[PDB]
Amino acid sequence: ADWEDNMETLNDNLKVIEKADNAAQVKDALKKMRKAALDAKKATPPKLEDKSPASPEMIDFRVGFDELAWEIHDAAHLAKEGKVKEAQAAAEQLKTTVNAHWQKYR
Amino acid sequence: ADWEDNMETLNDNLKVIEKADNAAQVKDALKKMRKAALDAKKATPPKLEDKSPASPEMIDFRVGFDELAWEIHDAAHLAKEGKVKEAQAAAEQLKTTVNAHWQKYR
Amino acid sequence: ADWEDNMETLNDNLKVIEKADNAAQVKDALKKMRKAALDAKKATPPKLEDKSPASPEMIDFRVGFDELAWEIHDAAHLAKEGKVKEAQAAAEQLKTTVNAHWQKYR
Ligand SMILES: [Mg+2]
Ligand SMILES: [Mg+2]
Ligand SMILES: [Zn+2]
Repeated sequence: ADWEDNMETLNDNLKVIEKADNAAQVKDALKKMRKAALDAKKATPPKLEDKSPASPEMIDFRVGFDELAWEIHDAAHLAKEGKVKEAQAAAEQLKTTVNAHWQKYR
Repeated sequence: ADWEDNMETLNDNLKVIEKADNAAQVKDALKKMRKAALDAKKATPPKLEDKSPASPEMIDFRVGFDELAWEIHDAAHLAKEGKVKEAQAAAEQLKTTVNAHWQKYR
Repeated sequence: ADWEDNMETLNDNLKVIEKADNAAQVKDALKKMRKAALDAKKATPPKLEDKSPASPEMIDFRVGFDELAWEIHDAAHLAKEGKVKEAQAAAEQLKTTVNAHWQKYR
């Protein structure tokens, strides 16, 4: 796919996570987030449409999505342990990371 | 690296997992699977031999092995929670992901 | 950022981990190690400053830091389970891996 839809999936599942009631919902939403982040690793953002796929910029873009995958992982750990509130709290910081990323590469 | 046999290693450790009797065997096979997935990140498959290490096709190859490493992780998490049979089910789905990769890239 | 400073962050947190007494200390230092390894994915090491960002050499350099992040992951899992000493042992081997990497690329 392409970058815009991966950002859309990320924010859709962040909203699911805020709205959720139990650990299972958070876990599934985080799985969709990790899938979307790994997918965005394959896309080229609008702002870097003019830069090479091997340019330093594209490397930092992909590594940023590896960092997002690892943060998602930690939140998924909280959700798998059953700590719904702590997972929701972690997801708020994930939202900070996602909105900043969308801001930069919009 | 050496793409050809990392696929062999993943298939053989899936054979190990299906045949396995205890939690320990599946975890060890999953750790060997993660090693093989990450290692395969370094190689070039046949289908991409005339392509750049940085070609978009090559980028998608490497990201696909990140996805495989993350799937393996979920399977290992299950085996670590004490859910040996749930882990073997996850491994069955890994079997579909891996042989899917053998086609297209061989 | 910068490669050698990432190496120094890894070495300092290895020391913190060996001297620590509780799971929280080990977890905090390993999370810092994971941050620094993922960051190092973004740098270019001295030995490869003559190579393309898309070179096979640079690809292997980045994949090695994916491997280091996964090993850090396993140690953090040990620390979360309450196995403080096993996490420290795992960290000693992380030190072996790090000093090998520091030698190869330097
Ligand atoms: Mg920095
Ligand atoms: Mg971890
Ligand atoms: Zn984990």
